[PDB]
Amino acid sequence: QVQLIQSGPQFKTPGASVTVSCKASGYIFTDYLIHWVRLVPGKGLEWLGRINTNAGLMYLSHKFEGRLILRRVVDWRTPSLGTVNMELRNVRSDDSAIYFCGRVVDGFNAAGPLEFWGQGSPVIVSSASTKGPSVFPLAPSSKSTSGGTAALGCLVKDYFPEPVTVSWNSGALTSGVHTFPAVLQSSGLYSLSSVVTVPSSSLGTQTYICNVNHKPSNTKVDKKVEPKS
Amino acid sequence: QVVMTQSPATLSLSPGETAAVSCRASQYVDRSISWYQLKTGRAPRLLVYAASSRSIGVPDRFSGSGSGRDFTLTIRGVQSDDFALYYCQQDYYWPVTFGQGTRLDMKRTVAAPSVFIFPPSDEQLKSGTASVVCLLNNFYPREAKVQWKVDNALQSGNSQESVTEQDSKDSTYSLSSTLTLSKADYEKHKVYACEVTHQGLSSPVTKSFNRGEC
Ligand SMILES: [Zn+2]
Ligand SMILES: [Zn+2]
Ligand SMILES: [Zn+2]
Ligand SMILES: [Zn+2]
Ligand SMILES: [Zn+2]
Ligand SMILES: [Zn+2]
Repeated sequence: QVQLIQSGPQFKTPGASVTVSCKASGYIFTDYLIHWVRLVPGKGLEWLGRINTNAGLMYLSHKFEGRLILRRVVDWRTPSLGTVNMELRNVRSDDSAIYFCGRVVDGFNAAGPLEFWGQGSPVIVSSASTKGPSVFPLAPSSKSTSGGTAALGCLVKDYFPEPVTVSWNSGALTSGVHTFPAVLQSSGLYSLSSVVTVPSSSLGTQTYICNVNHKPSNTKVDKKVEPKS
Repeated sequence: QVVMTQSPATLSLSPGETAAVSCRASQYVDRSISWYQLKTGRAPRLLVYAASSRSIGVPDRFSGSGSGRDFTLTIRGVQSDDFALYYCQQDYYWPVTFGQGTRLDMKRTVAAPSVFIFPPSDEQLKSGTASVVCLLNNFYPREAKVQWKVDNALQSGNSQESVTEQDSKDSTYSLSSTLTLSKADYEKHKVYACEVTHQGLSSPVTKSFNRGEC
């Protein structure tokens, strides 16, 4: 029945404008207010504003007046289909987040408890084009003791956009693996790590290789990790 | 703006126990309070609206109380599917505002982390950057702190870290921290250390290497 499909993830450079369209279905379009909420990864949720899909009026929080415009298009033919677009000018570091689209519970047009959401539209603001990662080994240092078990891994550095895949020994090695959430650097480029817990004896005797695949850049790479002496 | 304060920030429980998130409001708000469940890579799910109305599709174990400035979300029979973040939302005044969010964990014995430090590799120092990486492996509770010291000088602003989902078999976490520097400044100092603080550790743990010591 009810469904809200949003734009695919977008990547914009600072100062640019982004538009996120949300297509509503399965209900009378002009009978409910659509709201917009941003989810910033580290922080929490942020209300952007709301649009009256019938008259087209716009109500935004002060933080965004003059920087953002909501527009709706009602469908020629049917009342159970409509699209609401969002446009935010001069995007900056603080604006990277997942932008969600949602409509109120029936009877709550004057309030804002959102019952139906779109899948979410990530928009990253970086000063960068598509790039392949550089993969460096991580191994315990020359005079490093690790009582009991030891660790190693791959640093997957300076790539854009997300995402990447990281396996080990082409899959044969899976116990003890930890591949961590990517972090966006001040460079506008992503950096990620994938490590694995392994016995101290085995270090230096078994072959460990990380298998990286950055599909956006067509980059596929295998790197052997080895401790040095 | 209307500030909304949630408590606790974290909440560890095992399946079956009852949980109670409370959301305080900076001012009166009739009953214009909502609750949302939030999971990684998924849209927010409405649990309660108008402070007490359970939304359709939501199990009867979810329930919302409160009125005025003190509201509560209760989960009687907690279940695995209920481990996630929960946020409160006010719409009495524009603009809408949310709480900081509560993390609903899965309790287990305290477990201190295994700490490893990794120096910058051959290949990366020929490219022009130094990345020191510090790993905190398979630990619990989730709250953990990492400080970086070079020549024992406390580093600030030049570090980034990442935390993994709560593992579904040990119920532990792991943390990766990356200290990025210039190759020029990396070759300036000798000792690189990663101090780690956690509830399961008697005292601070420090893993280090000496730049260039064989
Ligand atoms: Zn591990
Ligand atoms: Zn009333
Ligand atoms: Zn029901
Ligand atoms: Zn990292
Ligand atoms: Zn320095
Ligand atoms: Zn200290």
